[PDB]
Parts: sequence; structure tokens; C-alpha cells
Amino acid sequence: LTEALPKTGGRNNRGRITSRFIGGGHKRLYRIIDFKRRDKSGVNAKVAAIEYDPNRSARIALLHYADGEKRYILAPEGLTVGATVNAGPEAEPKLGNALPLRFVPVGAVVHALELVPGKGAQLARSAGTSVQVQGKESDYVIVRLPSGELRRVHSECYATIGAVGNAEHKNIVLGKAGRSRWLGRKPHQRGSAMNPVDHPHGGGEGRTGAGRVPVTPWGKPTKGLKTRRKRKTSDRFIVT
Amino acid sequence: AKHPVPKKKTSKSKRDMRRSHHALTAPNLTECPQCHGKKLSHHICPNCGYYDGRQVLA
RNA sequence: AACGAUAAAAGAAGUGAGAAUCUUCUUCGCCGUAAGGACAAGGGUUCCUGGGGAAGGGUCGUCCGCCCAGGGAAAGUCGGGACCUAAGGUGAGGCCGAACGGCGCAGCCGAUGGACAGCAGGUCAAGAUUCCUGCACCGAUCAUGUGGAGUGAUGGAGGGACGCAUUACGCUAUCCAAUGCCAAGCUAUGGCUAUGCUGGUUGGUACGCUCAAGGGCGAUCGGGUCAGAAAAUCUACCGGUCACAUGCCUCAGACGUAUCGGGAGCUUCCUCGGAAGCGAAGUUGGAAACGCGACGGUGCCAAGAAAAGCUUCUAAACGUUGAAACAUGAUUGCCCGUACCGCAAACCGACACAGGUGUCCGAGUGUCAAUGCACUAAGGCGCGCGAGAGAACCCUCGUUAAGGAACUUUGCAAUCUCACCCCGUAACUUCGGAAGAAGGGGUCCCCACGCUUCGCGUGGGGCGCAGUGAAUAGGCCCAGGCGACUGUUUACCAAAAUCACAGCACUCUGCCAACACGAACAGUGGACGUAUAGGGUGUGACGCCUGCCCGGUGCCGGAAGGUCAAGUGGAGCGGUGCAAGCUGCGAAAUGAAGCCCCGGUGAACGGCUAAGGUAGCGAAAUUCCUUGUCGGGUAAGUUCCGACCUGCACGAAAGGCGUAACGAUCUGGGCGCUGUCUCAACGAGGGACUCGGUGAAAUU
RNA sequence: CCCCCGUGACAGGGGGCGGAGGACCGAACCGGUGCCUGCUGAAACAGUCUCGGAUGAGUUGUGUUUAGGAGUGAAAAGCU
RNA sequence: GAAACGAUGACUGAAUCCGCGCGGACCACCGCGCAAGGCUAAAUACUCCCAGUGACCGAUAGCGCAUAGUACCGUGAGGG
RNA sequence: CGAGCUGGAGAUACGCUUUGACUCGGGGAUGUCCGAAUGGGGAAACCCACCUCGUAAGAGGUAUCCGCAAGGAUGGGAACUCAGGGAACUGAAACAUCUCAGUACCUGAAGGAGAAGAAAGAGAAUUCGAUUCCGUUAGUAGCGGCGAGCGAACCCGGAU
Ligand SMILES: CC[C@H]1OC(=O)[C@H](C)[C@@H](OC(=O)N2CCC[C@@H]2c2cccnc2)[C@H](C)[C@@H](O[C@@H]2O[C@H](C)C[C@H](N(C)C)[C@H]2O)[C@](C)(OC)C[C@@H](C)C(=O)[C@H](C)[C@H]2NC(=O)O[C@@]21C
Ligand SMILES: [Mg+2]
Ligand SMILES: [Mg+2]
Ligand SMILES: [Mg+2]
Ligand SMILES: [Mg+2]
Ligand SMILES: [Mg+2]
Ligand SMILES: [Mg+2]
Ligand SMILES: [Mg+2]
Ligand SMILES: [Mg+2]
Ligand SMILES: [Mg+2]
Ligand SMILES: [Mg+2]
Ligand SMILES: [Mg+2]
Repeated sequence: LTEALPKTGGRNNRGRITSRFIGGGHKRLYRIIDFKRRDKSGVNAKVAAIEYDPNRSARIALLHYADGEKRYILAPEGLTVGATVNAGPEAEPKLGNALPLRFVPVGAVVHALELVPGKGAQLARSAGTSVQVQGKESDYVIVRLPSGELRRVHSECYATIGAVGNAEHKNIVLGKAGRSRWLGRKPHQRGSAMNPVDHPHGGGEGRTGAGRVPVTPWGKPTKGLKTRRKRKTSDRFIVT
Repeated sequence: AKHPVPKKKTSKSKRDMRRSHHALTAPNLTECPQCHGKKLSHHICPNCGYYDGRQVLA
């Protein structure tokens, strides 16, 4: 609703359908969100209003800084219009404050967590997601991620106080095909409804199934798709 | 295809025999009692336009 | 055989070697939300004139969209360009790649979008918002005066700038009425004598103490640098002062005066028919847009392009002695498009083809409404063979005694029903529905009385067989299977019980995500998303639910050990030379993921040896035997419903059972009606037959 | 949203008023259900009649993108 | 293959003339030769074009063409 | 060259030519716009510019890659040449190593030719004396699911 960009639809890369499905949609505009917040250290901002944001799930908050620079931030669960928000290491454990993990107390619930100092927020961004802090190790802090995974994130990285907005994606029951169309194209086309050519679940005489695999080769219910990577050392306890 | 079709070419003989009735019968031409050009029985003489008196122009 | 829609055609006059077919006149009939009119695309001279008459034209041509020659097309303002950007394309530098090449920031290209100055008329044989007449507007260079000092970027900001539904007030285009006005005459068949009949009844511009709904708006001073790269007098933010109504600003449109125009028709000339000259009236009442006022109001979630033009700021620069802005004169006005066809005989369809083709306008009367239906304006057309006949048969129709489904695979087909108003309406239910359930009544004309109209209600009266009097115009019900539902599909034999679906589950994925495209340590999709997210796979609304088996296979997990590759390691055996040396093969032990081995795992592949079916269903879209058996309905029931269980060979997310509503779905029954039938008849039109014209085919 | 009536464990029920919907009927438009016709066609897939959708998962113009073991596919081995 | 020799993608890596490479694993002897820099005419090949000739053709032959890559077909490549 | 010419053109009109037309042989001079295409754009043959000289007409320039600069490169060639990349049908009476074949095709670079070339060689006479080509050795030697089948070189003769 205030100084945004044009998000143009596209589901194919260099030419080909690369992410299966994906189509319809109500033609949305892009709102730039301050995911990092570092440069606004020390400066206080007023919550002008909580706006609607397609592209997200998390409600959007319009910040009116004292220096008159306007920015958008993911609205946390609780933040009301006419409240103050401050960025920088100097920050209270109050809603919407941006403060690095070292200054963040243990047992605290956070969202919009970084991964590398800078870049911007990368974890717990969608509505109702929380990061439970477990307690410091060195430069690194052990954190509980929305999945249940415990990661070693260095205290040098920012976070925002509280859980994400838009309360609950529950009473949202879609309703009918076509509600799903206001967003993404004729969903999941069963490979069992396909032909031998098209997919491995193709063919046979009637309704069936025989070895359980995806579109291309592989296998689908249980198969560690994660690789033998370096980011593994900075990670302790995964599953559930 | 084109369902009933001829089985063999009809010979020059057979084709011609069928045409033994195709000959036109010459009109029975009468001579006009006036203008003296020939005419058709029960019709106005073409030439004078007569049929006892003169009916049609010329 | 056919001559390309069953929208007709008739006569007269003309022309000509020649006339059903060409011209002209008077009729007739067909379209009229089109079969009229205006673009766009596309075609290319098809346009107009004068000629022609081989071939093309399903016949014939004297004619033509054909053939020949000549002509016709006019823009500062309309489209496009010299302006802007979207998807996309390209792209110095740059990132990748046997080559050829692939990517890619800015930038540039790119309308289907933004931006931007002109209207009313006239008329060539053929152009017109282009020419011409009238009176406007836009920008540029200069001149003369006003004016007296800034002007303000390649960068800042504002602004351009955007949805869907619904809706209040005002108006216009436009349309109706009349004993309003103006103009022309005449009518007679019985009447009217005009209060009858026909026709016309205001477009642009300028000004106006005239009316006017609606619509748009804050103005200023100051503070903080931490914001717009910097600067800013511009913008944002915070604070202070006047921010009710109002108050300013804007007039859609109306009215009036003027003026240019047009206007029914009249007037003369007439070389077969056009040119020229003249010109009346301009009322009142009603309706009324998808247009205008306008960026209005409200509601809603799926949250509704960019960039330039523009408006406001300073930077640098020139200048403050000739600034910007205004006003009036002159000058200036580039390139491409413009004919014609354009729902079609000029485009795509091999043809002058019953198809297909994006946008706009699209009058009247009647009918709740309407772009529906009938008729009809304006306009366009009778579909490029014709004429007889009145057989069989075939096509498209009308009626039909008595019967009424007996037809048949099957009421397939074809009737019945049919609009609006009033009464009335079931089981069953997800309480919305089912419902237009079912059923019944009304409907026209005149008069009088009442009111809320365009019209309606009550009373009485009239006419016909009949009053949605013609056209448009649901047959309904009971029970079942399947699928919840709207939707999607096999262009061209399958529309469905297929696929999809909202919902549910398993599962993977921690972000340079999994996964995907790719020559690639490129790049991109996933995603400018981040586990309330994304990939995959299955089931398929909702309700109650989803059991037993982990032996085999797969997946996740452990590791006491066995098995295992290159390599490290070289014990030994062997060649040759006189000899050091040079050389050929080579064990043990060590050496990874894997596999054997152990545990787990079913909304994993599966099963009913690892176990032998929990509910629920069952002769079923599943049952062989089979027309199972008993009951229902029928005069009679291989199908159908219901029970029963002996399930050849049901069964729980390859979901099990049930479920209101939905269905051009499939099965069985009933009412209604009927030419489906007993059993066919009569009648109509179009072929078939006959003549004149033109004249194919497969086959042999 | 505004007036009204209800309290046994209940829920709402009524009046106004609003104007929702992969709601209904129906043109245009998209479509192709059943019959006949056509079957050397008017037509290399059509016609009359009947029928489905008709504010949506809608229809349509331009402009542009993806193709050959490749594309696309509300999935027929369909379309290219 | 007993597979020498050339060649090189990955890893390594020497000698310098009592020196190096070769001689079909490999050794010794005998013998042939100097890599890790570059150029180099002629003999060879082909025929768009030009001339000459022919137990080559003479209009369905011969070039696709007595001339046309035209007419015609196709969106195009192409075909003709 | 020495009288005709005015293209095919079967065609009339106007003319030209012994002060040597016409034609032929050899040079020049003009050569619109497109095309490597090259100022910028572009849907080839069209739009739109700027800079220098100039009285307007009009003339010249404005692409990237090499190098100081002179000067060179882009693009086109029927087949032939070398290079990078490289099929399958087919044979094997099936097929998989093998064959077809390093053929066809694509791509690069170039010329009238190219390629190759001046022995760390051939090779067994202590012969030879750069390369290419032709005959020959020779279907020998050999390779080979030792199958289908594939197939050298030295000597010698010869072109140069
Ligand atoms: C409608 C016209 C259309 O014909 C049909 O479609 C009918 C219906 C079809 O019938 C059919 O295909 N069928 C399928 C079965 C029912 C129907 C049929 C069969 C026989 C007679 N009548 C009808 C044929 C009779 C059939 O022949 C039949 O083929 C059978 C394979 C064998 C028969 N033999 C035994 C005599 C033969 O007649 C064929 C294969 O066609 C499609 C014939 C071939 C020659 C063909 O392609 C024609 C050019 C064909 N295509 C076209 O455009 O026009 C045609 C003539
Ligand atoms: Mg780009
Ligand atoms: Mg007739
Ligand atoms: Mg008779
Ligand atoms: Mg049942
Ligand atoms: Mg269904
Ligand atoms: Mg449906
Ligand atoms: Mg005849
Ligand atoms: Mg209907
Ligand atoms: Mg219906
Ligand atoms: Mg001859
Ligand atoms: Mg030729």
C-alpha cells in the first residue's frame, strides 16, 4: 500500500516447467521487507499500521522511524498500532525489538533469525513460527528451530522478540478448488492416473500401485535427501 | 467407397444400342397463310405475327 | 448424379447479332442485436469512369469482384514514428562452455498498456477529424512591449499509480406522446373535410449579476540529522498554531442572447436526368444508458504493472547591464498509414464453399424485463440454372377414428407440460435445501368505483370452441448403483462410474533447502519464499470408523564379527650380464561405502508359509454353479427391490459402510400424453419423373 | 448492521435492511448431450432440432515463451 | 595380448656426450640416430568457370529447365 | 575495325555516323538503398541521429577485434585440404566385442591447392639418406567373438 515493487508470475526457468504445477493467482505486488535491520541501530520507530501482505502468511507492520524513513517488518504476535520498536544491541525483551542473540536472554522466544551476520532474516518467518533459545556455547548459541532441530547459530546474528503474526492458518479451510486457484494451478496430478510413459506409477488395468517412487527415478516415503555437507558441524539433533 | 459401381466397360455396340431412341423428331412445319415463312401448328407465325389477323408486332 | 440452404417472384419498358438471367419502372417476398452500419486483422487496385465479351462465372450474359486502358488515395492536431515502459528480446564490461555456442547488471529494443494539440459543415464519377468554407487549438525560432531579476539537472521527492461485486444523486446521447409549432396538398371506396392524413421539429462556437446535482481540497511556522548519495527553500517524521458544518476551487449539463451551419421541402434548367439557387418551424410533457459528472459511496479478499510527460527541489554551470513568466504580431508545421472488401463472393478454408474470424454502433410497436420472441423503420437482400408435372420411394413437416407402450435392446423418437400472478406443497436433510416439489385456480374486451405508476384492485356487463387467443415457452413422480458437490477429458465414433477437487495422511526438505532444467564450480526455477514453508506419493466433501501379519522386498537405525576395490606394504619365485646393476610376476597384514547379520517400520510394496478377516458389507459395476432361494411389484418379472449367507474369487486411506444436495451418468417402476405400435391414412413442401441449358464419379 | 422475543445444559426465533454466491433461469459468448440428416458432403467432422455452462477452476484479442525421447497435458499415450 | 613405440587427461618427474633415445616384454652385446624451436617450391587432389573432342543424348532422351529453380505446392525447412 | 548503327524485340517515331559511329580488346570515372554491413535502431532494402567542411544543394566521418603507427581481421566460395566433434541402418543370416567407419553429418581454419617435410627415422645390407604421389611387394606379414571379416611396411621400378 506504500512504495512497493512488481512481482511478476513465472513457474518455468530458462524455458521449461521446472517446479511442477504453479499457475493461477490474483496478480500480486511485492512489498520490500527489512529482514536485516542492522543499519537502523539505535533509532526508534513507531508502528504506523499492520497491513495485509500477499507473498507471505505473516502480517506486515509499517514502521515509521523518527528520521522519517519508512520500512516494513514482519508483524509479531502481539504488536499493536502506536507502539515503539528499536534496533541495535541496546534493546529490551519487548515485542518487535531487533537485538543480537548474545544480548538475548535464554528461554526467550524469537522469529526472523539470521544465519550469517547480515544477509537478512532466514529462519521462522511464516505466521506463528518460533525459535526457542537454549543457551550460549562460545560465539555460538544453541537454538530450537520451528521443525524441532537444534542449531548452532552464532550470537553475532540478530533476532526479533516473540512469535510470528497472522495467528493461525487453521480456520482457513480453503473450501473449494479454485480457492486453491486464487493461488496455485491444478494441484497434485496423481502419477497413478498417468501412463507408463509419463510416470512410474503409470498404467495397469484400473486403480493400483507397486514399489512407491517420485516423478523422475528415486523413492519417496523415507530417504535422506540431505547431502554430506559442511553445515552439518554447526547442527546438533535433527529429526522431529 | 462409391457403393454400386459398373463391373465391365460397356462396349461400343451396347452403348450405341441404348441410344437407338435418342433421335430428335423434326418439328411438323406448316407454311403461313400470309407472310409465307414457315410456322408451328397452333402458334402465331413468327414472321408477320399473324394468327387469322395480326396479333404480335412484326 | 448434380448445378451448393425451400428468403419467393411477377409483369411492363429499354438495350442488343442475340435477353428467364443486363438496365429502368411498379409491385411482391426475406433479414432487420442483421442478412443494416463503423473499425481492426488480413487481402492488394478488387474502388471509380469508358470500353470488352476468349476463358473464369456450376445455366445464360449485352453483365461482373473477370479482361484492357485512364483516373482515384491529400493530415501540425486521427493511428504509428522522431516519447515511455510490461512480458519477452538483446546486451559493452562480466560469468560459463570440445567447437558452433549458452547465460547476464545497467542500458537498449519491444504495445496488447501510459502520454499528448480540432471541432461543425460542404462535396469528385471515385478521398475526407486529411481537401474547401467558417471559427478554434498545440509546440518551436525570432520580433515588439509588459516585466524587472534568476534560470532551475543525466540526480531528490510528489504525481502518474490501476482490483472485484454492489449502489445514491444529477445529467446527456437517444427514444415516445400531443388538438404545441411549421410546411405541403389531397381527399372520394359507406363515413371524416379536420381536432383527419404525411413529413420536419437544433448541431458547433463566443459571451452571459441565469439555474445546477455532483465532484477535488488543508494553509502556515518550527525542530531533530539518525532519512531521501551530497545539497535543498522540495519530501518524509515529531511538535505548535486555525483544521465541526462551513469554507474555498471546479462546472457534467441546462437556460438565454448572438452567430456560423443545417433543416422538411419549394424554385428554375434539363443534353433521360443530375446540377444550381432559396429555406419554415424549433413547444410542452414523459423515458433514459454499459457514456459524462467523477479518482463518488459502501462492501469484500484472492489484495489489484512500469516507465516517461508532468508538478515541486537544490548541485554544477552561465547570468544578476539584455532573467523567468505573460500578451500580441509574423514565421514554421518532417516521415509512414488513409482507395476498396472487411461475420465476407474481396480475409483463413483448393472453390463466387451452409464452416471459422477480435472490437464498436445496432431504431419502433407489442410483450414484468431484455440485445428474448413476433412484425416492421433506416438500410440490405430474393442466396448466378430454368420451366413443367403432381408416380413409386426418400427427406422436412400438418392432422388423425378407436385403442394408449401393446413398439422395442431401451418410450429411441415424437407428443403432452410450457410465460406471469394467486392459492398450495411430501418423505428426507449437512436445517441452506429438497421446491417450479406434487397439485389447483386465474389471464381477453367495455364500463363505473379506488390507488403507488409504465400499471394494479374491487364491482357489474360483453363476446368466441378457445383470452401468455399468434411466436418465444419445465412433462412430473417413486426407488436403486456409482461418483459428494461446480468443474475436466479422448480436435475428428467413448463426457463417464475417467481425471481434478476442498479435505485427510505418510514422507522428505534448515536454506548455495530438498527437488527440477542445463555443455556448466555458468545461470534459473523452487523463491525475492523459509517448516503455520516448499517437494513427492496416496486417498478424495461430510459422518461414524480404518482390524490382524514385520517371514520375503523396500526405507530408517545399530555394529560383536564375516565379505570387499584401488592404494600403502613388499616376504618369496624367475630372466639376463663376468659384475654392480637393469628387469618380469608376486603373497601376508593393512585399506571405504556396499552386501550377508540384528532390531524397527503397514494411510511402506504386499498377505489373510509371518499371520489366517476386527467392525461393516454381501447372489454385489465383485456370484462360476444361476434364471440360487423366499417375498415384493406384474395377468405373466433371466432384469429390478428386499431379505437370507453356500463370499468359485467383499472388506477398511489400491480406504470399509453410510449419507442430504448436485448428474445431458447408469438401472428398475409408476402417472400423464402420444402414429412407438395394432395399422396405417390423408394432406403439404423439397428431391425423384419430363423438357431446354451446362455435365461429373468410383469401376472397367 | 438496526428494533423484537426466548433461558429446562441448550441452540436461536421474528421484523426491517443489506446485497453474498466455483447460487438459480436465460441471450450474446464458450461447449457438444441425444436423434435424424449428410456419407463421390454445402463441409477432410457440418446442419436443423434438442441439450451443458453462462461472475467463474469464466470467455476472448493482440504481444511473447517452452518441441522431437523433446515440449505441453484438471491424464485420452491427448495435443505439438 | 608376451604389447614394444608414438600420443596425452590426472599425478610424478631425469640425464648432459667415459651423455640421451631407438631397434616389438625384458637383459647384455652389436648396430641405427641426436627429440623437447620455426619456415620451405615441385610431383598430388578437386572442378564454379573456359576451350577441344566423343562407336554420348537428340525433346518421356539429355541437366530439374532447348531454360525455370519459374509456374505450382508448403507456415517453414523444403519440394517442384 | 572500316559502314553502318539506334539491346533481346519479331515495334513505329526521333536521330546518330568517314571531324570515324556500332562492335570488339585494354584502362579510367560515376556506382541509389540493402547485405560482413560497420553511426544508432530495425520485422533486409527502411526509420532516427550527432560531428566536420559548406552559399543552399551536396561531400566526408562516427562498428568491434590487433597493434606506436603504417597496415591487417570480420563476410562469401561447387568440389578438393587439414583440424575439433562424430552416427545408425547394415554385415556378423539373432546380438553385445567386432563390422558399417572415423563413412555420413555438424563445426573451425585456409588456399589455388593444401597437407606433410629435412631422421632421437626406416631398418638387418655395419645398406638407406626430407616429404607427397603412382606401380609393386600383397591379400604376403599380421590382426580377428582367430568369427563375420579387416589388412600393412621394407626392398625394387617410376613422377618430382
Ligand atoms: C463412411 C465412409 C467410410 O466408410 C466407413 O466408415 C464404413 C462405416 C466402414 O465401416 C466400418 O469400418 N465398420 C466397422 C464394423 C461396422 C462397420 C461396417 C463394416 C462392414 C460393413 N458396413 C459397416 C467401412 C465399410 C470400412 O470397410 C470395412 O472394414 C472392415 C475392417 C471390413 C469390412 N469388410 C469385411 C467388408 C469393410 O467393409 C472401411 C475400413 O472404412 C472405415 C473401408 C475403407 C475402404 C475405407 O477407409 C473407406 C475409404 C472409408 N473411409 C472414408 O472416408 O470413407 C469410407 C468409405
Ligand atoms: Mg533481461
Ligand atoms: Mg423444379
Ligand atoms: Mg401430360
Ligand atoms: Mg442397493
Ligand atoms: Mg461426478
Ligand atoms: Mg458437471
Ligand atoms: Mg437435362
Ligand atoms: Mg434450453
Ligand atoms: Mg439446465
Ligand atoms: Mg518428337
Ligand atoms: Mg537453371
